[PDB]
Amino acid sequence: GCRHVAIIMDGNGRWAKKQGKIRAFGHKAGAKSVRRAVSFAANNGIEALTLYAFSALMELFVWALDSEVKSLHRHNVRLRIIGDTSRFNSRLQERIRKSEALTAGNTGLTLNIAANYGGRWDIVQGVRQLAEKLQPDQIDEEMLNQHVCMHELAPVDLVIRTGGEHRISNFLLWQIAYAELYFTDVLWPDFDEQDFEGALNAFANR
Amino acid sequence: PAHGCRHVAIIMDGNGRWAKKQGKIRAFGHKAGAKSVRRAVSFAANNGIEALTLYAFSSFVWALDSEVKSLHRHNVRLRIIGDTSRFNSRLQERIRKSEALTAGNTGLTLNIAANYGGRWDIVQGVRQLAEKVQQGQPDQIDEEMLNQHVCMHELAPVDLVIRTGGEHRISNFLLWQIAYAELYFTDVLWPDFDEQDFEGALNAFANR
Ligand SMILES: CCCCCCCCCCOc1cccc(C(=O)Nc2ccc([N+](=O)[O-])cc2C(=O)O)c1
Ligand SMILES: CCCCCCCCCCOc1cccc(C(=O)Nc2ccc([N+](=O)[O-])cc2C(=O)O)c1
Ligand SMILES: CCCCCCCCCCOc1cccc(C(=O)Nc2ccc([N+](=O)[O-])cc2C(=O)O)c1
Repeated sequence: GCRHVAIIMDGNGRWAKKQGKIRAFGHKAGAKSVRRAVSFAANNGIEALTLYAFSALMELFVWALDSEVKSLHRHNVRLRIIGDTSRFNSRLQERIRKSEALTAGNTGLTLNIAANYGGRWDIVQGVRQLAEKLQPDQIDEEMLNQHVCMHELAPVDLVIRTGGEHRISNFLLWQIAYAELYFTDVLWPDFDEQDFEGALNAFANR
Repeated sequence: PAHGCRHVAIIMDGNGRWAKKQGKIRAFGHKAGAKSVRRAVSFAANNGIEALTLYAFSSFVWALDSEVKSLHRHNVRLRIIGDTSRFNSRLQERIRKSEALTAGNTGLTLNIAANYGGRWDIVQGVRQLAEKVQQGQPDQIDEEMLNQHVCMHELAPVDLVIRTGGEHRISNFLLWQIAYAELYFTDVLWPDFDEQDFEGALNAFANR
């Protein structure tokens, strides 16, 4: 049972260049691939999909999301944003807050969008917290876990990275201790339901 | 060096499978795994690698009784990483003297995991920082800093993690330290992984 999938969505630009197009074209084809992946995970009973946009441009990606929130909501998806948003324009932060509040009771897919996120950041913000307080000796795995992102959700079972690099690139680190790692050369805009099922297979086989 | 790789970490898996394949008990897998350790350490010493970090896993320090003399003679700085405050005092003392012995060595740092976990690793660095806060700032805690307190903070960053044995995961080996590392998975079982395979891996970090 694959319950929580995380995807490093790499290769929009390599895709654009390969097609003879401007970067913005690859970004738009990548956004179609995000809708396909969301729909596919939600229809296949996955509980959580966590998406990391890799290849500033970070606020622009979350803006594009803003205008799909109604559809996520109608589709019973709970939306969470993970990452450092505290230096984001404040109108965007309030939009994040509204969109998360709007879908927070939704019972389908949990979609976490990693925006200005780093695995090291994530842990170092949990380490900020505990230290702002109890005794050194009492801090342990179960407790550090309590602070890092997504601790309330099913453990990450599978990490897919498209685009052909073999690295985490500072995406989830704490959370991936035990996850299947699946690397495909397929570039993000080409990654489709059949490639996604390919990765669920590799996990089912384990 | 052409490969351009400074620090390699290996999840040494598949000793058990290798044994079953030949109709032998797990013990023969470990023996052949031990030979393959020796072969790896050597390869790394003679190719300009500066740190080599080995994680024993199947999907033991005591005969450091007997290999540590050689490590020292090749100028290898031997370091044991993981939670050994758990181990009997004779053992801890053997580790202590093997580390004290080679600590001013200047060639390969060879780091051998022993009761090591990547989350544990992070958990302890945290505690060095919490102690430090209690003796008098949180706001100051940055990635550079926690990063100063996780194991191996003083070696070159991990460039390349090799996992032999066919599984695709980290299995709670290095987690902070592999944020940027190249990840190389091979179906070759640990006891068969040889100099060419290790060449294959390095030529993959370089060609990539
Ligand atoms: C910068 C990237 C832009 C972000 C776009 C991402 C927004 C996600 C679009 C939401 O569309 C959703 C969302 C959640 C679920 C679904 C969804 O399940 N849709 C479907 C469900 C079933 C089926 N089906 O084959 O029967 C199809 C879909 C579907 O929408 O295609 C669609
Ligand atoms: C030719 C040279 C031969 C090279 C052999 C060197 C490889 C030996 C690696 C030693 O690995 C060890 C040694 C002692 C303990 C462990 C170890 O993992 N012990 C554990 C102890 C307690 C617990 N626990 O939380 O209950 C877990 C472990 C554990 O991680 O499995 C690993
Ligand atoms: C906690 C205990 C630590 C686990 C011990 C790990 C075993 C390490 C084995 C040491 O063997 C080494 C170490 C470093 C270098 C070499 C090495 O250079 N080996 C050789 C290279 C060439 C040649 N040669 O035919 O000329 C021979 C050797 C050789 O050492 O046998 C061997």
